[PDB]
Amino acid sequence: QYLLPEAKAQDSDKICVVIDLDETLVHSSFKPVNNADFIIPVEIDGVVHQVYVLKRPHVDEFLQRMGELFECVLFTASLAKYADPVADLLDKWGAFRARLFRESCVFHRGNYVKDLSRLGRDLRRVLILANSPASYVFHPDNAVPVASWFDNMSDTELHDLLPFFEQLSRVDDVYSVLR
Ligand SMILES: [Mg+2]
Repeated sequence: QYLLPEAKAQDSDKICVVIDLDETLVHSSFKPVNNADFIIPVEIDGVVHQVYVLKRPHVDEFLQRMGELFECVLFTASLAKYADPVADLLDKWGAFRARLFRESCVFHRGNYVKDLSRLGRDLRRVLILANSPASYVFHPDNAVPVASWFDNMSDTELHDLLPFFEQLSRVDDVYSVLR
């Protein structure tokens, strides 16, 4: 059985975008951060440690617009206990139609790979937004690369990518643009 259910009626017409979390939409740390966007208590082996979460600039406008344009899916190599709470707080618009975590990845040569063929979507209408090439080794032609983000508060990358996504939201085959 495939990773995603059948697309709901308002989604099946649209391109699927699988979206990366860490260093794509946010940067998270165990090391304390003073003006954090949010903080998640996470249990590692019976001990609760605080995860300090920074929101990449323009992420609200990015997720709002992407949820209109696409069937958005969160696909992260991190674990649900960290990533769910993060998504709950990040996703104000119901942009993420589904969530996928580390167990859904494939560990290949030391790296967690998002394997798009397991999705249940026609690959001509699947895109992946990620910050490290290794997460899409199997599907480089489906990828929209993004720089790894940590704390650069004048980064504009998510905002600057939107017109490109406007374009892709409308094509029939994504390989026609990502040749
Ligand atoms: Mg990442």
